[PDB]
Amino acid sequence: MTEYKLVVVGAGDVGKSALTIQLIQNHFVDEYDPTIEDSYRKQVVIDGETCLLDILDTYMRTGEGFLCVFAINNSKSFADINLYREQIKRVKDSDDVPMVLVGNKCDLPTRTVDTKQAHELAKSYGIPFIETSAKTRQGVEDAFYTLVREIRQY
Ligand SMILES: Nc1nc2c(ncn2[C@@H]2O[C@H](COP(=O)(O)OP(=O)(O)NP(=O)(O)O)[C@@H](O)[C@H]2O)c(=O)[nH]1
Ligand SMILES: [Mg+2]
Repeated sequence: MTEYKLVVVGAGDVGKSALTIQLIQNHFVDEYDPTIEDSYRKQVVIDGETCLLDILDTYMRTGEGFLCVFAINNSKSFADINLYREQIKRVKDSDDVPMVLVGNKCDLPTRTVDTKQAHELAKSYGIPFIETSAKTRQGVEDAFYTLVREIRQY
């Protein structure tokens, strides 16, 4: 089965680890839980085609698709997205790389990132935007499956 090398990036504490651990282990994780592990591999079926997700929970040169994650309660994490995107562009030597913008922690009752700004940022990039919660599992499978679809269409 084809392997898809997925890389999860974004500012500190945005939920990169917790997004991946929710997908794999069906558990919302916090600081009292281990988030040391490098990579996670998981057999899935996406669009009736089996595949293996090889997920690196942050070298990036080999990655085939990237989740750029910010937290909707951390404006600086959203401002920093452009920095991660430019980093990925540099190491992949490409203006366009399979990539999904993830606004995580969408369970929280409050927020500091205007959602309309997130849609427009992603539109300027030409990439999907997905709102996720590692806590409730909202958007989690969609974020990763959407990235795989982006890679297949590259
Ligand atoms: N409410 C809420 N809290 C979340 C969500 N995702 C992560 N958190 C919380 O945010 C904190 C950071 O989570 P973590 O997964 O370690 O983020 P990280 O980006 O991997 N951090 P690091 O860059 O240091 O590895 C933890 O307390 C975690 O429980 C979410 O979707 N909703
Ligand atoms: Mg982490």
